[PDB]
Amino acid sequence: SGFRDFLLKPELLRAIVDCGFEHPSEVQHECIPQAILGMDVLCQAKSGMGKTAVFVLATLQQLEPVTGQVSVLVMCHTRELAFQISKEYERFSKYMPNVKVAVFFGGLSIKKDEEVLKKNCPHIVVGTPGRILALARNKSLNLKHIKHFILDECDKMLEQLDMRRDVQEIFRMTPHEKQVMMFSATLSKEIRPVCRKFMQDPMEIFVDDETKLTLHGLQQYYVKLKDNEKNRKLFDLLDVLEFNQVVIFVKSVQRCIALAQLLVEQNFPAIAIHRGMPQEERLSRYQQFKDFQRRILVATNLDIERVNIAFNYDMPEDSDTYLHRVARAGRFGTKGLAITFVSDENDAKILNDVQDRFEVNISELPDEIDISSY
Ligand SMILES: Nc1ncnc2c1ncn2[C@@H]1O[C@H](COP(=O)(O)OP(=O)(O)O)[C@@H](O)[C@H]1O
Ligand SMILES: [Mg+2]
Repeated sequence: SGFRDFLLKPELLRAIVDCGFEHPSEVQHECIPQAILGMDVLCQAKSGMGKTAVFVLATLQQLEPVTGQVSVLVMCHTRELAFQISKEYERFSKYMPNVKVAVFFGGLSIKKDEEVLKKNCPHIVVGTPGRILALARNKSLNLKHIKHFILDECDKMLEQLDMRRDVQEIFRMTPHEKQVMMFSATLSKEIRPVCRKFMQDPMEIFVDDETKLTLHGLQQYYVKLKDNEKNRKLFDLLDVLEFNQVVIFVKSVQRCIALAQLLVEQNFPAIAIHRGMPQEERLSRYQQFKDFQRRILVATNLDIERVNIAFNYDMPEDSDTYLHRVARAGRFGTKGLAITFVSDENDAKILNDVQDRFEVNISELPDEIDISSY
């Protein structure tokens, strides 16, 4: 891996291979060396660019565990986010059993958080601004030993007056000499001042959007149908079209699991991957699809792309999702096939925006006296 040029603890580099990371992203090359040396950093980059990994590895790397002491403080604006970063820490500390983690957010009893803090104080704390605040004031949470204060999606978090006020108070109960890092999708609607408050001459860093996905060199067609007609059409298209591997996109986690099932009952080498499945599992099944073990993939979400045909079993939420689902442009340079299903005017509207945004055309799927293989 290219993470070696980062010289991380071996126990850490191991977790990096199990997570399927082969190479670091631009923001990882851009923000990781400074994060590890203990500098205050302001790493800004468009979503999905690879930011969380940066503070997770960097802290796991500097972290020097002390029983009964919390050394890392991570905050998120939504509990859905904290929960995931908590899992992120878990996945990278896999070979560091001595390192402990815990998340605290509202929606749960504050008495359970205190139970964790008393029975098995963690070294890393993740959570929302208000609950943390409560624990710190309860006195259950002692923040006088924090050495790493990280704010994720600071824009969003700080663009909320009440929460912004909690982040500042928390910040004040923490030591003065410490590493502070912020990560944001935007440069924010004038959030730099609040930022010049937490960081002593921090390093501003900006990584431009990497790889503008394009709909060029892609054959795109639609197939008008009823929802009760889709399965037969899908299956008939799997007997006619030629491929090596295919991805299919379904809305709900349920539809996703019921389709791959049905595909298996008809002897199609299909495996599924939905939004509910935990990461460690998504990579297990993604491996059987990259390994070419299986031929069809039924995803709810979504490198090399040995896939020749991409399906939108049911229309994608909007123009962008379509572009981020279909557009073949990960690594190897080639073409592709995109067939989309439509069952109402809602789907129609979405496909029409696709034709307008990207000035492209999408005709009905054909097959006259020929086929379509070129
Ligand atoms: N170097 C890498 N190689 C492959 N996948 C990566 C790498 N870094 C991160 N990822 C994965 O890609 C996704 C994006 O990272 P994330 O930190 O959530 O992005 P951001 O917070 O910048 O939106 C995650 O699902 C993560 O597991
Ligand atoms: Mg992030």
